[PDB]
Amino acid sequence: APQFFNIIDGSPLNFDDAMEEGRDTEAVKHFLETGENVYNEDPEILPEAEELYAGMCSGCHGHYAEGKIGPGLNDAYWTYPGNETDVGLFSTLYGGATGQMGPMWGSLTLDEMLRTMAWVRHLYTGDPKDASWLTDEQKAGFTPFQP
Amino acid sequence: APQFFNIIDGSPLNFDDAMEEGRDTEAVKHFLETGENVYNEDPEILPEAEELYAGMCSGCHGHYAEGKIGPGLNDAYWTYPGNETDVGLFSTLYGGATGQMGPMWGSLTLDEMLRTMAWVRHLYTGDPKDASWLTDEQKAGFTPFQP
Amino acid sequence: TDPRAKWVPQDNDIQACDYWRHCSIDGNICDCSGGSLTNCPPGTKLATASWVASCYNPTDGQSYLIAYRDCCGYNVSGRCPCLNTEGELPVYRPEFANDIIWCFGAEDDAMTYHCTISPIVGKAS
Amino acid sequence: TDPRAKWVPQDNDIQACDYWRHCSIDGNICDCSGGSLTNCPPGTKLATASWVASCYNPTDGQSYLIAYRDCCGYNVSGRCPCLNTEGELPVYRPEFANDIIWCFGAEDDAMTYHCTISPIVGKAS
Amino acid sequence: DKATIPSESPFAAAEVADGAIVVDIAKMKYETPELHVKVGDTVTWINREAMPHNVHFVAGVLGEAALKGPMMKKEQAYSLTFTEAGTYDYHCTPHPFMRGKVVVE
Amino acid sequence: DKATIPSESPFAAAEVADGAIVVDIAKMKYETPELHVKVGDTVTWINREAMPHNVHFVAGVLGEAALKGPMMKKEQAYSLTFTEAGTYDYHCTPHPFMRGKVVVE
Amino acid sequence: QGQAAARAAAADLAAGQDDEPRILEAPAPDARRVYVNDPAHFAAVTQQFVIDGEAGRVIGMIDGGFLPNPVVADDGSFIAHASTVFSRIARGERTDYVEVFDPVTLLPTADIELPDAPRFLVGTYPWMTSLTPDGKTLLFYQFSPAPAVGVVDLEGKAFKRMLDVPDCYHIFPTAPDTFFMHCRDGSLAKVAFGTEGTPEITHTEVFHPEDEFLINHPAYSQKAGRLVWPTYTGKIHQIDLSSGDAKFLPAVEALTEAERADGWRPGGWQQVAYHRALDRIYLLVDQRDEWRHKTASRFLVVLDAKTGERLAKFEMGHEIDSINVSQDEKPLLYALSTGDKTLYIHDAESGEELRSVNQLGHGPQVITTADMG
Amino acid sequence: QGQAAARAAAADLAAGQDDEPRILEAPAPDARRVYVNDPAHFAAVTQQFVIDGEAGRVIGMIDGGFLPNPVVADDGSFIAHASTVFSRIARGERTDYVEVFDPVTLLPTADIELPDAPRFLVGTYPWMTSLTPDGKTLLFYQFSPAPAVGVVDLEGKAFKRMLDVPDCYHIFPTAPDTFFMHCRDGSLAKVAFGTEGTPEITHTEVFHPEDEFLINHPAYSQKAGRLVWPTYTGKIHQIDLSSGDAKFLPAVEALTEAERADGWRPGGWQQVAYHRALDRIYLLVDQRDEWRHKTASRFLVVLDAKTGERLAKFEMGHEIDSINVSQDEKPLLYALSTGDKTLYIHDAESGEELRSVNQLGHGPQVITTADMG
Ligand code: HEC
Ligand code: HEC
Ligand SMILES: [Cu+2]
Ligand SMILES: [Cu+2]
Repeated sequence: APQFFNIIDGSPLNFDDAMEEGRDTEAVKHFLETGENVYNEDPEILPEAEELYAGMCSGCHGHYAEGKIGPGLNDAYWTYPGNETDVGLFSTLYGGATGQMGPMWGSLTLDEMLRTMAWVRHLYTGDPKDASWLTDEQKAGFTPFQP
Repeated sequence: APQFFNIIDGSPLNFDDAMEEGRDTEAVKHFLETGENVYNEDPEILPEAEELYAGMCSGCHGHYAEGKIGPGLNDAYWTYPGNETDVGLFSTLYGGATGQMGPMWGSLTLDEMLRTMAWVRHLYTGDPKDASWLTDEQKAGFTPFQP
Repeated sequence: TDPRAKWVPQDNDIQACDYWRHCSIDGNICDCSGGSLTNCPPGTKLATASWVASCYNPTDGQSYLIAYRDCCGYNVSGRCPCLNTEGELPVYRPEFANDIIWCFGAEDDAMTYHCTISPIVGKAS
Repeated sequence: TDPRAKWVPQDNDIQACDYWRHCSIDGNICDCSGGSLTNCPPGTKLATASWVASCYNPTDGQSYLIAYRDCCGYNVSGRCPCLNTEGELPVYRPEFANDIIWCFGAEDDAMTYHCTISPIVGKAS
Repeated sequence: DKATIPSESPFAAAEVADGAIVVDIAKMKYETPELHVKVGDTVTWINREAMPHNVHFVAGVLGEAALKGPMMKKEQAYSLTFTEAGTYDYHCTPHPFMRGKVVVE
Repeated sequence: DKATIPSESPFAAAEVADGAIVVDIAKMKYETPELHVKVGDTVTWINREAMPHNVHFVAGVLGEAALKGPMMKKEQAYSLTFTEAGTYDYHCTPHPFMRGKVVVE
Repeated sequence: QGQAAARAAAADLAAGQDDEPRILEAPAPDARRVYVNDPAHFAAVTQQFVIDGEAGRVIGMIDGGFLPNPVVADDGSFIAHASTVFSRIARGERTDYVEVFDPVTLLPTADIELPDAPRFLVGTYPWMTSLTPDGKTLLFYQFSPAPAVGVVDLEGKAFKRMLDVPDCYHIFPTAPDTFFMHCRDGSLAKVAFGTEGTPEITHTEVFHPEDEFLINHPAYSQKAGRLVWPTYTGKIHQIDLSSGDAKFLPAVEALTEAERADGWRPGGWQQVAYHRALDRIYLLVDQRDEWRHKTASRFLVVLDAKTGERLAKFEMGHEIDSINVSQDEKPLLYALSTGDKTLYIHDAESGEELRSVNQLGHGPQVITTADMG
Repeated sequence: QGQAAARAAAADLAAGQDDEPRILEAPAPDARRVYVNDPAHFAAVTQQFVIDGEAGRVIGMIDGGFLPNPVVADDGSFIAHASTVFSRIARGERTDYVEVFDPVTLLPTADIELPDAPRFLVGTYPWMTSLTPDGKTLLFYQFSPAPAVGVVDLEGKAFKRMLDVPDCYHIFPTAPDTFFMHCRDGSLAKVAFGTEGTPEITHTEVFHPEDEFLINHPAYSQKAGRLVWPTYTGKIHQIDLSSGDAKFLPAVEALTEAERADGWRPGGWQQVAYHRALDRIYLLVDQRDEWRHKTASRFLVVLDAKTGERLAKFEMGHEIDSINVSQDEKPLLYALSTGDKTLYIHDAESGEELRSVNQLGHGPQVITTADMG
């Protein structure tokens, strides 16, 4: 598929609404050209990522994205299949889903979105097999999340 | 033992109380000398015997001397052991037992007593083995009584 | 042994179906589940009522009258099961019939069959 | 066979403990007492609840998910008794545990175990 | 209740009182099947044969409850004293074709 | 009673209404464990895995009686329409460590 | 069976079909349906296996209590039993009851309490609880404290009353309100009730001496008014009740003189069967000591019922304890081995074994067939 | 036994003594008393045999209902069980109850109804119903509709209440008001109640990974606060609760490396036993495929509990399904063969078979001994 479309529908995501305040980075450039998010498992990133998650997401998805008002984000079943990938997970956050899960470009810079994705990806409790978003070395040091 | 004594006690039976009206017969002579009662199973006797029994005995012992107010006279158990024999059965009738089973010499001639004994002996339902009162030929034609 | 052959009693082992006091026993030897030859196991109720048999005692050569009383109020023991029918007669002759549950008279109307005991009640040669 | 050797499934005889859909069956094959492979005998109640297993079908080479539902409300059949534990896990993992009486959800709260059926609920290779 | 039980265990035959009211049990029967006695008398049964036998009155005859008496064995006895007047029917528990009756007048 | 049962048999996943209130059951859990809905809404559960699962409310939650729902198998669904407001807790009958809740406000 | 339902099952799959479990129904009652009861050696709970003798398939089962008495209506509209259960397995409060079951679904139709626990607990004798021929009344025997037969109305589903009877045993109903009993004295008693006080009772004459021992399992074909009643020697008494009164037919001898000289005698549990259409007698026999009458036996003799003519002698090959027959034109001879807990089904004509159904409880002893129409 | 009571019986007679039958009493409880339970393959009524392991004599029995949970007080003052019965054998109204029995007379002391039928019906796991160590309280597990343990006051003979518990299984009581459970997640939960609202619940850490499978029959010596818990491979976890808190001791390996290389694994029902005085572990083992864990096994390994030092390896000679030991100075190794329905009693030191008690129901599976004092 070519890259970025709204997951329920308005199809092409529109990047002219994003804040310029953070679309500059090597992470955002790399991901926009390749669909690969370099923050996954980045020990550097992960403490900001966890706070981005708690401020914006734990209300509905719970503390460890195990689910509360809205669904769990911590295993291999994704209501929208695309979310097995960072392109799709990104498309869910930029674009929005339905309900109270709206578009997130008006509160988060593009590079903050990829940092939050990496915390979602860190909260996964399945095993590195369906951890398709991880490279081999990232899989090799990945541990199923334990609260 | 010598012959005739009261079975509970006054021991010797006293034959001076008997009616003379029937002490004359060959049956009474034979029995008094030998203790053997020739009327047993005598087809000749047996219809008078049955009527002597019904008039005097069925009230208390029942119709077939199977028992009613007083005990059964039809099997091999005798409250007084002597009654397995005609000497003892005679001694019970002449002399009396206890209660309402009193002495019978004032209603029955000696030869009427031996006729009633033979009906009692005919009413037996055991088998010729304890039919010690019967000779071999009398045992040989003896049939356990059936009402 | 051949089940159909004649009964040869022994007087050496009471748990065996050919132990001489067991010539008309139906059910289970009480001694195999906590009783003795003449007594019920713990917890069972003793019946007063029984079928009987006359069993020849090969040791002293006399026949004895056995009163096969049941111990009742328990499901069957399932151990030492024997059926001997020496001198056993049809149900219309109840005093020598052994397919009847002889539990009558046992405390609290106990009527399930656990096992049979084999007391001697008198001689009968 | 040696009970300890590995399970070799067959797809030729359903009353046999090695019939392939029976790799984690505990109890009694329903077909042996009036049921089929997938249905309860007359008079028994069908549970909704089950332990499961993935059984390799030697004929078409796929593993299938078997849902071992019990037929309940009767004393055990006593015929075609099998215990297979392929991929069976301890009681703290209840979804693959087979010593549990899977009679939940059966009509009139029927909870005694009669037999187990072996319906296929989906593929799981 | 209409009968007192004097000894609740069978006792031996040769201990029955001098000239007592006695029913012998022999040849599978109650040899005096319709005894009459008075209010206050004690009946003793005595089993003359090897075959164990008892006396059993059912419920509502002597009392609220049935009295199944103890099994007697050869030459054992067992008594009952009738305190009310009436016809009391009984049979033998293992052998219910064996019957009798006490009539207390 | 506080819930109407719309179809009492599971029906197939690809027949769930366009944009319905849906709880997915996958990886041994109820993926949206605390759903909030309004009085009048229909919840549909859909079992995304092979392992059969159901929803079971016990007695006194939806009605006098417990509702054990039908077992769903892969890609089957099952709905309930809540007519009174309240927190209704449920678990899965073969697997009681699987729990959830509908909050009807 | 397996192979058959496996190539079925397997291919069901290669054709794509997934399974939607249900509770089956038993095939409608036919003449090949045979009932095996397992008294389980006096265990407190028992089973009855419903078998299709043709296919040799168990097609249902029923549970019961301590030492129950199975009954099958001849016309196939129900089966019932009188049973005993206790609140704590084998002790506690007793409940005696009759349950009636539908014969396609095996579900209970009536459950009727019998007051004061009056059933007689005996090794199972099929003729100690009996249906009257219209099927609306069940009669059962009570031995203690006094002989009596209770009357259960299966139609308004209730216990009616106990009938005082003399010292007589087994219940052979000949009409809605009449049945016969065999008495201690050797006579048969006829009991007519509906005579709403006490029944009207009549004795026939004594038909067998005190030392002739008639078995506990007589065969009775109620549609033929025929009672076939063996003795420990294989002498067969036959009584015909089809007039309403007992007519004593001639006693046939079932064993040849050479067999009685060589020590052949009947032995088993349900030792006799009577086919009514062919009017024939089958008897279980072997060589035995006099008093080994309850043991299994390895042969079967067949004789003409009218003449006493020996038709055949089968060599069964297993140790059989009970026999019975289907009541159709080409019948099966059902042979049950308590020790094998197996039912061998043989051709009654030739004695050839055709099928077996094993694993039939812990102690199976009684076979019951319906004489249909 | 026979011979002994025959020369006794026989001579009793030649000395003139006639028999006055009575109901016996069981000899007072000792350390050689061993209890065998026969679940009878899920039959609706079951038996428990009370055996004197020394003399190899069944000395009593008890009846129970469907799938009961036997419990023996360690000090020998009672035995009890929690049980299930039904008004019509296997269907009808359910009653779950606890009965308490005196251990000399075998008569019931209390019969306590558990409301709303809450017992868990599982193949029998000795630690799913448990006595607290003072013997005044029985706790039993409920699986559906939600994990819970009920509390039965055996002293005022009543059911008290159900305790909500997390997704944890088995009940190992360490004090009048505390017990441990092993949870789905791999942790142990400590439950303190008498905290009259909800209990106080604590988890230990996870002590075994998701793919290590601990068996359904752990051994627990309550007088030693010691839980010996094998895995499918024979790795033995041991937890010590004698402080009140779970301390995880070192995991010993029960099979040698060569045995695991040659395919030896534990298999059976009650696969482990722990002697407390000698502090030793006995494990049932044989060569088996990975997933043939419930099958009988022919060897027994003995190891020191502290070191993991293998002390002995017995060649049992029969197919054993469960083991357990008396808790005295010179102990017996009780080996039960479900298939033989026989209890072999061996010397625990040498493994030498000494006695056997056969004919022990239809499917015997559980052995229980009291650790006395
Ligand atoms: C509560 C008001 C929410 C907030 C804030 C966020 N999410 Fe959410 N999310 C919510 C709902 C009700 C739903 C369902 C929408 C639907 O159409 O079904 C979701 C869904 C998602 C998803 C999709 C899940 C899937 O399985 O595919 C994702 C990836 C997701 N939400 C992520 C997420 C993150 C990372 C958030 C913080 C930036 C976040 N959500 C906030 C409700 C709410
Ligand atoms: C009723 C008033 C009686 C009449 C008339 C007869 N008998 Fe009698 N008999 C009766 C009783 C109460 C007893 C018992 C006496 C006792 O001491 O126990 C008896 C006893 C006998 C006996 C003894 C029985 C025994 O088993 O040994 C015999 C032989 C006997 N009676 C015979 C008998 C005959 C033949 C009678 C007619 C001439 C007769 N009895 C009349 C009461 C009564
Ligand atoms: Cu008597
Ligand atoms: Cu589930």
